[PDB]
Amino acid sequence: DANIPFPRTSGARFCGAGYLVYFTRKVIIQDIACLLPVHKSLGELYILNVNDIQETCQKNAASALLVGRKDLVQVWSLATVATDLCLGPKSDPDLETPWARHPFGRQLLESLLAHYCRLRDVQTLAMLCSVFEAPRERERDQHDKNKRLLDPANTQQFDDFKKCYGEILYRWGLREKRAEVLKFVSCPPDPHKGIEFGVYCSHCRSEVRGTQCAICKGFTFQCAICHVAVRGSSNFCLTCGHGGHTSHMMEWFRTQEVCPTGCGCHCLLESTF
Amino acid sequence: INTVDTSHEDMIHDAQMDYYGTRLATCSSDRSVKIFDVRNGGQILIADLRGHEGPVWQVAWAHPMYGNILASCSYDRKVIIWREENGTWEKSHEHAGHDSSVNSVCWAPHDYGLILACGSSDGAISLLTYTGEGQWEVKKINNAHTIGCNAVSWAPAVVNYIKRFASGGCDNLIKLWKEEEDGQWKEEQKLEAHSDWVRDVAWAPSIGLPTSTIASCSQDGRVFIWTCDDASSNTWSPKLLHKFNDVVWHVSWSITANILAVSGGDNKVTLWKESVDGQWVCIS
Amino acid sequence: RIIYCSSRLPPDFFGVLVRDMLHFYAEQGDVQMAVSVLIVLGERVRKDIDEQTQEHWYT
Amino acid sequence: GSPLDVLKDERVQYWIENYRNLLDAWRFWHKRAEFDIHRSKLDPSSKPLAQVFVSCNFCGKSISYSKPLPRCALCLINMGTPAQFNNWFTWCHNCRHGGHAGHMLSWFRDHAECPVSACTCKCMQLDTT
Ligand SMILES: [Zn+2]
Ligand SMILES: [Zn+2]
Ligand SMILES: [Zn+2]
Ligand SMILES: [Zn+2]
Ligand SMILES: [Zn+2]
Ligand SMILES: [Zn+2]
Ligand SMILES: [Zn+2]
Ligand SMILES: [Zn+2]
Repeated sequence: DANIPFPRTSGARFCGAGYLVYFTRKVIIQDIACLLPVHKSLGELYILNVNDIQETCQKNAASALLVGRKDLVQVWSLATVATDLCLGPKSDPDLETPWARHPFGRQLLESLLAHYCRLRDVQTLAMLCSVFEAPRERERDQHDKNKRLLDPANTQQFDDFKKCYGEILYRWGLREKRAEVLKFVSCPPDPHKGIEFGVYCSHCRSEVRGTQCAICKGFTFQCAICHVAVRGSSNFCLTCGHGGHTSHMMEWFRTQEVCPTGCGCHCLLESTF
Repeated sequence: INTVDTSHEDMIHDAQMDYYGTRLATCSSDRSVKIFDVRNGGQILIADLRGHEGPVWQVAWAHPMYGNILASCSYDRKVIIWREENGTWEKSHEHAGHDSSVNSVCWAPHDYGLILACGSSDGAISLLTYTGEGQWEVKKINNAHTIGCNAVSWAPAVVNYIKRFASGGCDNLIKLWKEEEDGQWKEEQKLEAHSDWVRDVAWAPSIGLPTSTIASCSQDGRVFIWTCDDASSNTWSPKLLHKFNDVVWHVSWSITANILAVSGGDNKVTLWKESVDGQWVCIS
Repeated sequence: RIIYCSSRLPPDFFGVLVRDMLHFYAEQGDVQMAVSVLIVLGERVRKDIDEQTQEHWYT
Repeated sequence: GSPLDVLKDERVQYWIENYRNLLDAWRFWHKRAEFDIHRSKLDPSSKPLAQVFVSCNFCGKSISYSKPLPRCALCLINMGTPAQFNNWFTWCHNCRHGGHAGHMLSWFRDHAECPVSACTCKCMQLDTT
């Protein structure tokens, strides 16, 4: 038994997203989000909207002042000034210097990124990258690589920042923010592999993999409620195969509890495993 | 700050906690496990698993990527996986090959698949990469150490992939293991700086920065950080920490590799953080 | 105005950026901006550039 | 209580179909199904078709329910794990995507785009009911 390890009667390790646990000679859970360079409340209050980038900047500045950090207000103010839509590059060099080559554009962003990388937090890094994400052939290619405000050589690093803040966000439990943030990734998504669904044709009764039949040139799935063609979400019944447009069966199963198609097939407890 | 009711008749060994923060985990010397309700701060027992024939050490959980899975490893040589099915906790599938007492168990990043890793005193590196339809494709690497493996730690997913993990045993040595394109878990490097029996190894979670970090605690006092700043060089440059008065067995990282908390034989937990000058500084 | 007229950023954090702006604007032959910015900012930035370059700008 | 031969009358079927069309045009959504239910109860030729049939893509094996067919685009949990309607899984005719019914409902209430990654096809805001 000498070769065996020796008994351990203590321990203390990280868990969750802001807590610890120490089994040192019961166990105590103490919230320690005060020492992490990341703050959950900012994660709740933030907002990203590709429709209007300026609005996200001012609202984020307001939230930053609300949570009490006099650094993010400066950073977001510089951001909202920097991403003004009147500073857009032109697709011809021979007119004017791009804003990237200005010593207040790319270089300021690089300095701030280095500073927060030293601080070792992913929140502001991912947010800033998400916001800023927006012979003759050689000259055009070099100008194209030179217009943008984010260095093309660190796209993998920026994606890594984003997909790490995403795991943080999922850990916290506010996921819709994660689904918003994980769009700006330059990396294409992985597609799904396995089985897939097929809606038999409503006219020729053939299994067609799509919203439109390849033989009858019509709609293969018809709503079990409105009796029309559907293009949205289905969430149909797997036992009997009947289904419709999402609002319609949601309304049906609000109070009614039998298959509208008539096969009976009360799948409200069958499909829902 | 809330204190969970132990309700056990043995000394606990480790207390892991699920991904979202909902339920606590437990170990003891009576070969029993118990998962409680940390939600709202009211400790409610959800099970009292009559486990193996001997004391258990580690219960590290898995990602909900593949669902509610638990892991366990005991002095009575056995590896057991639990899943909370239909409102109850019950046995799901097991691993049998264990010549000696098992020392550690850790899970894998939620991009390699659903892979377990374990190490026993027999010195055999037996990954338990769970196959489909409930079976486990138990790969093995025997004679991984002169005396036996103690603990393993995996590496963050960095761009198939190039999987890795790190381990160290009672030979006062630390090893690292990569995979060939075919699937051979042979060797990548052999880092050795301590003379005492190294116990635990951990990888700092990768923010995106091209600098790794391996904080490991040996038997006597060796708490050397194992930074590997250069990707091509594959050279680890120690930066030793303070020397503990007693033996140190555990190590754990924060979620952004900022704070390091170590567990030692003095029944105390001290929280550390690297300073501006690169030195590691303790905290309150 | 944001940088000067302002859990805080370090004080002398933007000095290199301002100096590089002054050099960038002066280099391409536009001194109406470098001189004006120099005059307005005063001691906040004047103690960062050498005297010879300043005299060149002004003259 | 007509007999099978009587229920096979062309006039009867045409009249029933005309009534069905009229009942459809009246927008009485929850009532047309009632006539359908009575038709299926009284007669077993009025049974509805299977319609949706999940069999496509690559099939595959060693990984099956009873690789995978769903994935939760908004929780990345395989569908079928143990408000009952809120636990189902929706699919997109156009967006070629899907996810948890409650998760999709909440995200589409808040967000207004294909949560399917790097996608643009509105999986629900396409019929505009
Ligand atoms: Zn057709
Ligand atoms: Zn059904
Ligand atoms: Zn049906
Ligand atoms: Zn419909
Ligand atoms: Zn199959
Ligand atoms: Zn769609
Ligand atoms: Zn889902
Ligand atoms: Zn989509």
